[PDB]
This record gives sequence, structure tokens and C-alpha cells, in this order.
Amino acid sequence: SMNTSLLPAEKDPMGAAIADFYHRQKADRLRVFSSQFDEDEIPVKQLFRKQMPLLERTALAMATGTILDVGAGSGCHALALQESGKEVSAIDISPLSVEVMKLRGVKDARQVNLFDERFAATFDTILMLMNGSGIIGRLENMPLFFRKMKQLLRPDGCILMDSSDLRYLFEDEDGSFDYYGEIDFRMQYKDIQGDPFDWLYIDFQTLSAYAADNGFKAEMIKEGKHYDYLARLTVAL
Ligand SMILES: Nc1ncnc2c1ncn2[C@@H]1O[C@H](CSCC[C@H](N)C(=O)O)[C@@H](O)[C@H]1O
Repeated sequence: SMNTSLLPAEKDPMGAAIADFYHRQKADRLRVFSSQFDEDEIPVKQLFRKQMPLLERTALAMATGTILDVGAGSGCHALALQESGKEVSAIDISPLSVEVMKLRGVKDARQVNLFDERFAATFDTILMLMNGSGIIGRLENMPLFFRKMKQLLRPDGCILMDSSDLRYLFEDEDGSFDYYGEIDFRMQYKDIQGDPFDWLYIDFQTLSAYAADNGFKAEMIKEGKHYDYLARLTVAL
């Protein structure tokens, strides 16, 4: 099912990049394609940042109690939290990313899809960082997302999520303008081809509206300098 799907290692380009760098301290380029944007790269060394950006640093410092690191990748956030003495569980659908996390010393790294009906555990803080909205994919998945959050959150728990308003990319020189933040991507590493995926960017007002429609409250915590922000989502009282 869509909700339980994991990446096969043979179609796991980001995991393969991470594993090359972990095992060999060297890597080819992780290439990113899109129907909306020209071909680019995701720098691989930066996936191992200790050096994190403002919004991510802000979120880690605020994270308390039992923490879920969603889409944890190389384990950078999970390792930072462990070093603070914090309790963290990390999840990712990438098998090679989970391999690396374990070998780097993440104590509780699991290969599981956030949306899996069988994934059941509760948390005081749920971290969705590095365009944390991405995993949601499309606005039509907002109800599913908030249903899952209700299952995973302890009383007085919160979700800390960063995203970006991409409107500026879709305007002409004079500012004249599916939701524009519904992007698709596909990645390639060496001869490893990943399947295309939906990756949601969401502006704060849109996020607040969908939160309110699903029994959540959104709070702006911090703005960055490139149309980016950190929000806190909680179950509405
Ligand atoms: N449904 C899902 N459940 C869990 N992890 C998912 C997911 N969909 C995507 N992912 C993972 O989310 C990650 C997004 S990339 C961001 C990685 C990491 N948080 C960092 O800041 O560097 C990838 O590792 C990807 O495999």
C-alpha cells in the first residue's frame, strides 16, 4: 500500500549517496530532477551536518521529552539530540539511510513509513525538518497526516515543522502569478534511479488553514531570510 511503502535499496539514490560517504568519505553527486525545475544536485557532505541552519537549530533546542525524528536521513538531527541526552526515535523509508544511522550510533533507527497503519508509538515532540512538509506530498493528504499525528502525539505534545512559501518562483517579473507548492522530484546517484515522488512545500497561511480544518492549531515560531519558516502544530484545545 501507499501508506506502508518502503524504498528498495536498488532504487534508493539518497541512501546510496549517504552510504558511499559514510563508508568511503567520498561520493559522486546526488542528482535531482523535477517536472517544474531544471536538473540540480543535493550536496552530500551537507546531509552529514553536525553547522545546521537556523530553523533546524531552533527546533532541536525546543525539542523535549520523547522525540520522533521523521525522515531522519543520515541521522544528523538524531545524533545531535542524543548528545544533548535527549530521547529520540528516528524513522526513514530508505534502507541504506537506516543502515548508516545505525552504524553512526543512532540508538533507535527504524525503516518504517510514517503513514504505516502498523507504526504505533507516542511522542512529546515530532520533528519534521528540512522542508518537513515534504513527506505529506500533496494538500489532499492533509487529513491523513493529521489523523496520524493524533495517533502519535502525547497530551501537550507538539510537531515542529519547517517549510517555505515558493510563490516567488512562480511569478513573472511584475509579480503576476494545483497548489504551487505541490512539486515533484526524482533522484539519481551513479546508476541508482529513484522513483518520482511528490514533495510538498507549504506557506504558513495555507498550513494554518489545513491545521484548523483538522483540529490542529499552527503557530509561527521563527522566520528565515529566504521565505522559510518554522511552525509549531498542536492538537486544538
Ligand atoms: N513517508 C515517509 N516516512 C519516513 N521517511 C520518509 C518518508 N518519505 C520520505 N522519507 C524520508 O525523508 C527524508 C527527506 S530528506 C531530509 C533528510 C533529513 N531530515 C535531513 O535533514 O537531512 C529522506 O531520507 C526520505 O527517505
